[PDB]
Amino acid sequence: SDFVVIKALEDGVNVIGLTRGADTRFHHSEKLDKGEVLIAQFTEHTSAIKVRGKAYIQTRHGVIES
Amino acid sequence: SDFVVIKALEDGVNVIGLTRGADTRFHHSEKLDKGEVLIAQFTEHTSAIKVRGKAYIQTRHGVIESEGKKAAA
Amino acid sequence: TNSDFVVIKALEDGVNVIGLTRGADTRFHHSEKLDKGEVLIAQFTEHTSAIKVRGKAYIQTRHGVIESE
Amino acid sequence: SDFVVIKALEDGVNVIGLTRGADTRFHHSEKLDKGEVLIAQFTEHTSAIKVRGKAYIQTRHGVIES
Amino acid sequence: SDFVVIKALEDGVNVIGLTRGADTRFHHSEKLDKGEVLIAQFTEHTSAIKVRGKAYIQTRHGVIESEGKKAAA
Amino acid sequence: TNSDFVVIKALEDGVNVIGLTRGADTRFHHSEKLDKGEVLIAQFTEHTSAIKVRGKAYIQTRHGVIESE
Amino acid sequence: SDFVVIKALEDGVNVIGLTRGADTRFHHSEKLDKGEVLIAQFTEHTSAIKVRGKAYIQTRHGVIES
Amino acid sequence: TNSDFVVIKALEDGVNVIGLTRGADTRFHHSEKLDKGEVLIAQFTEHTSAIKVRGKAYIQTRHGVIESE
Amino acid sequence: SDFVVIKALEDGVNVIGLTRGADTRFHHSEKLDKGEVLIAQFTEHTSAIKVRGKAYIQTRHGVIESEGKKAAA
Amino acid sequence: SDFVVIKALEDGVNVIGLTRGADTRFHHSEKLDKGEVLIAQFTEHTSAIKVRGKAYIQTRHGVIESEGKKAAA
Amino acid sequence: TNSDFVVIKALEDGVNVIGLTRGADTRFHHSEKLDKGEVLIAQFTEHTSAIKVRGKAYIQTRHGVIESE
Amino acid sequence: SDFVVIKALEDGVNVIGLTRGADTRFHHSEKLDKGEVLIAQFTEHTSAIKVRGKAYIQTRHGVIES
Ligand SMILES: N[C@@H](Cc1c[nH]c2ccccc12)C(=O)O
Ligand SMILES: N[C@@H](Cc1c[nH]c2ccccc12)C(=O)O
Ligand SMILES: N[C@@H](Cc1c[nH]c2ccccc12)C(=O)O
Ligand SMILES: N[C@@H](Cc1c[nH]c2ccccc12)C(=O)O
Ligand SMILES: N[C@@H](Cc1c[nH]c2ccccc12)C(=O)O
Ligand SMILES: N[C@@H](Cc1c[nH]c2ccccc12)C(=O)O
Ligand SMILES: N[C@@H](Cc1c[nH]c2ccccc12)C(=O)O
Ligand SMILES: N[C@@H](Cc1c[nH]c2ccccc12)C(=O)O
Ligand SMILES: N[C@@H](Cc1c[nH]c2ccccc12)C(=O)O
Ligand SMILES: N[C@@H](Cc1c[nH]c2ccccc12)C(=O)O
Ligand SMILES: N[C@@H](Cc1c[nH]c2ccccc12)C(=O)O
Ligand SMILES: N[C@@H](Cc1c[nH]c2ccccc12)C(=O)O
Repeated sequence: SDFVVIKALEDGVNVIGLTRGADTRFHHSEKLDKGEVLIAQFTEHTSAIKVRGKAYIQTRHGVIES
Repeated sequence: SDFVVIKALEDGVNVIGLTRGADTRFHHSEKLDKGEVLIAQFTEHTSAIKVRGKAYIQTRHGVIESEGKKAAA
Repeated sequence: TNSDFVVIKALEDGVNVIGLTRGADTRFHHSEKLDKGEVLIAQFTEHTSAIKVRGKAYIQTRHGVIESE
Repeated sequence: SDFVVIKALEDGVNVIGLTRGADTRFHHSEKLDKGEVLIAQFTEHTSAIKVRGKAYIQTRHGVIES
Repeated sequence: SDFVVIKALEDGVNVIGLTRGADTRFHHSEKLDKGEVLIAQFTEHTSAIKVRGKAYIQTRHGVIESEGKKAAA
Repeated sequence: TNSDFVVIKALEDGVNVIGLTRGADTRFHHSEKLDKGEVLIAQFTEHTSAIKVRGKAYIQTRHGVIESE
Repeated sequence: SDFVVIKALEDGVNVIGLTRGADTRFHHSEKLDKGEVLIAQFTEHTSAIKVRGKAYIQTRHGVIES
Repeated sequence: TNSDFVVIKALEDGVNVIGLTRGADTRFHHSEKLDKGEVLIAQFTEHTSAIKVRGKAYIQTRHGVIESE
Repeated sequence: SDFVVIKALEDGVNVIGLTRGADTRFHHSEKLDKGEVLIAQFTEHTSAIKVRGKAYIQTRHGVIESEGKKAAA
Repeated sequence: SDFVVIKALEDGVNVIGLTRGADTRFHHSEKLDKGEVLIAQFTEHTSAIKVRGKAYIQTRHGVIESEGKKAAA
Repeated sequence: TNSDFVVIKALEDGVNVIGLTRGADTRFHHSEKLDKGEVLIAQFTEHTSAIKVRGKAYIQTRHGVIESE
Repeated sequence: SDFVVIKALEDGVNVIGLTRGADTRFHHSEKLDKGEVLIAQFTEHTSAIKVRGKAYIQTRHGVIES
């Protein structure tokens, strides 16, 4: 399955998983402090991922930094 | 399964999921504040995605950037 | 590549993106209005086998771009 | 499935679906006025598409404009 | 499933579908007037397609243009 | 790539495109006549496992071109 | 399935199908006269093809001419 | 491409590579400590659907490199 | 299913099919005279092919030409 | 099924297989002396591999060389 | 790519190409002798999971060439 | 399945197959003398291969020589 790479560029970045299915709510928020990296898949439970805070992000479509 | 990457370039960008099926309504609107990013898949429940507000958008087909670049890729 | 979609960015107000029914019959089942700079990323689906766009729009598909509309 | 992109370059372009199966007749004609775009799949019901009028057409094989 | 793109460059171009099976007959002839386009698939019923008349033709294998370009691609 | 086909353009009158039967036996089952500039796009099929072309023709297959015949 | 393209460069070229299975014998010989083309698949009945006479041959591996 | 993995090389002592549980709940199930120059090649699996790395590390995934950490 | 192309560059080139299974024997030797070509598949019965005699050989892995070119491809 | 190539550049390089499942322990450590090579797959039993010691490592994602090159590929 | 094979051209007399048995046990099951310029195109199979070549040979596999032996 | 190519660059190179499954032990060691080549698959019984001695090795990931 597809995955996303997120590197926090400041303290307190949040990577938030939104629930798969008819209903949509946040099911988990992972905090990242400056420099820390999360590599996260889309899954049975997660069909959208929201990133809050300054981050460098890689997906299959390329890079987004800031 | 395809996904879209959306970066908000203003506050209050709305990423709107429309229902898969005979009927089309929005089932969810996810708000993004400036600089926030949403990576959203098409799914059993969402077969079209509408973005309202200045956004930088990447899909498999390329990049669309409000008031900026539009490039096939 | 087991599902495809179209990207539509409105270049003026009042753009419409219209889904045509899959099957023996062909009728408009939904028209989605876009104002200037709004983006619709829409799949072909069990219910939609053709998409019509009216108004000035920038469109991306697997086949490339059609712009300045 | 394969799809075709058609942009009308004048008013009154017609995109016509021809029926799949042993019999061949037109089952639908979609009118396009100048500048309007139809993105149409091949389907269970449509195995050939005919375009009448001045159009810019994209398929997997490339572009045909005029 | 393969398809062919045919553009008529004169009136009365005939795109002829021949029957899939032990026997070969034409089951349909679709007439194109000049500048009209037919995008036709091979199918359960059509296993060969004959084009009579000046036409610009694209397939997976390339382009054939009456009195013009023939290019592999 | 789950089915293949051959493109044959006649460069003179009286070109023949001939299908040979699939199976233990091999016989001509159909000859299709092409006049100058006529095009045949023909698949390999349940019934046709070899194709013979006689006369001057431009031919395209997955393997490339054979022309000036 | 794979196929071979053979163009006869002189009269009397023979394209010969050899039988698939434990036994190997010629099951068919197609004669080609100068300029004629045979496009032949590997099949249930044919697992090797022999070309006799001057020919220009294309396969997935490239061209052999002479 | 029916399974993916991440390569993590520690650029300092005390790097941690942390697996997050697959499923409705998300919790750290294992933290693997790496000292300077140690390498972990770790798959996504039935039990691990997200990986967190803390500390200075060079990382390779299918999407490319993230370094100087 | 892979195949090999063999062109004989002398008379009496032997293309030898060896048996698929626990045991290895030649089950067939096809003789090629100079300039003849054999396009032979691996099959349920043939899991190795030996060529004896000057030959130009193409496979998926490249070209081997007796007293000439050897090239990966 | 992915595999990793590990070349030891000192004695006593340890290639450590960690267990596939809810629990993570090392089930095996294969020692390599300088210049020895291990080509190891991920498997039903091994879902992560740890390398301790100076090593030249190749995977699908590229090359990592202790005190040397790191290159995506 | 659902089956692979190796190409071996002997560059001297007495080259041997040796098949090693697939399964729990590993033993030579066949040695095929090649004289100078003879070519063997040999698959991996239900019975052969490793191939040993002794003597001077030019070899092609999916991974490239190994020559001047 | 994947395979490895090993060419011995000195006498007495050993190519060692390690067992697939929960247990890991050497199940076979093939000796190669200078210049000899082993082309070895990963299999039901072999999920890791160890090479001892000076060798030129090719895999899908490239070459390692020395
Ligand atoms: N338990 C979550 C873990 C996860 C994967 N990707 C995520 C993205 C954001 C938050 C959590 C996750 C799941 O399997 O779905
Ligand atoms: N619960 C929604 C989450 C979602 C995915 N993509 C979206 C796009 C827009 C809005 C919501 C979503 C679903 O699985 O479909
Ligand atoms: N309910 C519609 C939503 C949709 C998808 N693609 C569209 C294109 C145009 C209009 C509506 C749509 C469907 O699933 O088919
Ligand atoms: N109801 C038609 C819609 C359609 C798809 N492609 C077309 C091309 C032309 C006309 C109509 C169509 C169908 O599903 O087949
Ligand atoms: N009813 C025909 C339509 C068709 C498809 N391709 C064609 C080419 C030529 C003529 C007719 C056709 C069929 O499904 O086969
Ligand atoms: N009825 C023939 C039509 C055909 C396809 N390809 C051909 C090539 C040559 C002659 C006839 C054909 C068939 O289905 O097999
Ligand atoms: N009846 C033969 C036709 C054929 C295909 N390829 C050939 C090559 C040579 C001779 C005959 C053939 C078969 O289906 O196998
Ligand atoms: N009857 C043999 C024909 C054959 C195919 N490839 C070969 C190579 C060499 C000799 C014979 C063959 C078989 O099907 O296996
Ligand atoms: N009977 C052997 C033939 C063979 C194929 N590849 C080989 C390599 C070496 C020696 C023999 C072979 C087999 O099917 O396995
Ligand atoms: N037992 C864990 C091992 C593992 C794989 N990838 C990981 C990443 C981080 C931590 C542990 C792991 C699992 O199979 O899931
Ligand atoms: N009998 C062993 C043969 C083998 C394949 N690859 C190897 C690598 C090393 C040692 C032996 C082997 C097996 O099938 O697994
Ligand atoms: N018996 C182990 C062998 C193994 C494969 N890859 C490894 C990596 C490290 C240590 C051991 C291994 C297994 O099949 O999983």
